[PDB]
Amino acid sequence: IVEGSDAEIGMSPWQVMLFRKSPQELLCGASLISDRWVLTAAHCLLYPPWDKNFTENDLLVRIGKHSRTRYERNIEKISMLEKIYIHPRYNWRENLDRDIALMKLKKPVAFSDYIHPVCLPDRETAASLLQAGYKGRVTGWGNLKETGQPSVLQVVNLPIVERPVCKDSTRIRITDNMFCAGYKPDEGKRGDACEGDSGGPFVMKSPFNNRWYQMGIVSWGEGCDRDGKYGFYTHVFRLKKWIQKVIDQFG
Amino acid sequence: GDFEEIPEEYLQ
Amino acid sequence: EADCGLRPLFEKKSLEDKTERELLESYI
Ligand SMILES: C[n+]1ccc(CNC(=O)[C@@H]2CCCN2C(=O)[C@H](N)Cc2ccccc2)cc1
Ligand SMILES: *[C@@H]1O[C@H](CO)[C@@H](O)[C@H](O)[C@H]1NC(C)=O
Ligand code: NA
Ligand code: NA
Repeated sequence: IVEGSDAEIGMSPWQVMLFRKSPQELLCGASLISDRWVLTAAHCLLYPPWDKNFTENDLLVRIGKHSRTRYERNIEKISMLEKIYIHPRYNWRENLDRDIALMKLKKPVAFSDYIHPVCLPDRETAASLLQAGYKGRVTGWGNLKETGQPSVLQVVNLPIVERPVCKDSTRIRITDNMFCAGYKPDEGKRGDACEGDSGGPFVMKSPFNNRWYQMGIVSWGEGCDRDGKYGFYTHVFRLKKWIQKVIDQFG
Repeated sequence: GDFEEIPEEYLQ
Repeated sequence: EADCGLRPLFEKKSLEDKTERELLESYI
């Protein structure tokens, strides 16, 4: 996260760290959506241009974390993966269209003050909140700058950007399965996700029921926090039918 | 690299 | 979950975090 701040304790209890077993290292962010399911970006698990193709046994998920590097004894919980599900039409060849994946845990994680699931949006909540100018919140342990790494979880609030502005900021083909967020050059404020924040949640707090909803997944960006560029996020609601199908079919 | 070792149980 | 999106250390105890008001103010 570039130009963010340290998270408060328990501020993002759905935050998940995807952790490589060997060598031991941060791979990505992710989010907890129930006691057995974790949501992330497909490119965290599968990206052939970078020779990335992880299997279940390559990875762990670490839940309830604040510190990036410390083993947070008595606070974080570490889970093994039963199965990875990547969207069948995830487009790694071109533009990361449908950049979404689910991971089923081997056993349920116990909820605590530091571990708690985020909501997924219904159609109405999505329609109400996914509007240009409305701000969401992005969290992660990724790079603090494009070209280093934070001691603890970072947070930044960013406004959703009008689709034509998103489109006009890049040569990459944008789709309805993406939205973009960030400040314009003239707005003064700044901030963005960066390498290592991939897979983490873009959340909004509904003013109707005061619950946090995950509207986006950190997906892609050209550089980090560049003037005139924006961060791109997987549109969670647009892909929720797939999410529900996987969970319904596989538990 | 700069990560504290995690308990061996999780790496089994 | 029926309890999704309600944080134990914030919503559950009616405490606000330091910047959530920034989000609310944008929801015009
Ligand atoms: C602002 N920002 C947000 C998220 C990220 C993390 N995501 C990434 O680094 C992703 C993974 C593959 C390449 N990539 C990128 O963001 C590429 N820089 C741009 C790209 C987009 C779509 C297809 C190919 C290349 C990086 C920067
Ligand atoms: C990735 O890994 C799976 C199984 O390990 C393999 O079948 C597949 O062909 C690989 N490449 C992909 C999915 O692009
Ligand atoms: Na364009
Ligand atoms: Na920017």
